[PDB]
Amino acid sequence: LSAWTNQSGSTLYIQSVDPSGSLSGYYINRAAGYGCQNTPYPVTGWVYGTAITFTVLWENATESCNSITAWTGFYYQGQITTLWQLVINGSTSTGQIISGEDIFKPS
Amino acid sequence: SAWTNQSGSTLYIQSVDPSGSLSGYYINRAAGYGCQNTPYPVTGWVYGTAITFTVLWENATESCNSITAWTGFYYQGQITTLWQLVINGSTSTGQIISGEDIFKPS
Repeated sequence: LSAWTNQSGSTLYIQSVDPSGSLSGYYINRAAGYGCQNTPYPVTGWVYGTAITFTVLWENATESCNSITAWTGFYYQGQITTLWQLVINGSTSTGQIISGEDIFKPS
Repeated sequence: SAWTNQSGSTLYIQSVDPSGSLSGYYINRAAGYGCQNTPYPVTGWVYGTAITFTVLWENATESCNSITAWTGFYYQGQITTLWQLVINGSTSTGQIISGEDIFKPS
């Protein structure tokens, strides 16, 4: 499979991209200061030429962080540059949606 | 379940796995945009009131060479979301287009 590590040490493990552009994978979070680190969380999304989206549910057999992330970005010059948005369960305001930028390189 | 936003676009959720895995189609009716009136594939996650979904702007009818991802929550009978749209062949995060959609039941 096709592994991509960001500036924070987290890795996207792509298992499959169908001819439809449907992506399936798993993701290990190693970002400082976050729960749900060091264990697999499921991935879904889309691949369309150099454009990509993917989204991780922060629940697996062992740990839950009660939330989801969606990444949106693009493949250029051997890296996937992404903007991500993180929404917590029970949220009442878009002001509570946390955001940032991730750069993934092959690993 | 069907959800229509302020621009008249509808998210058609067909299933939610026990794992929270979301599957459906989406019909874009947003003025000024291509890929209107035809169903696009949806994947995503639900976690209590938290929702992400992503639409590939490719089908057999019309292609717009791009993908949108919505991140949002269910609150007071509506889904409030921020979305990000990335175009095939992009070279800067400046080319990513963004906004807010509010979805109510249809």
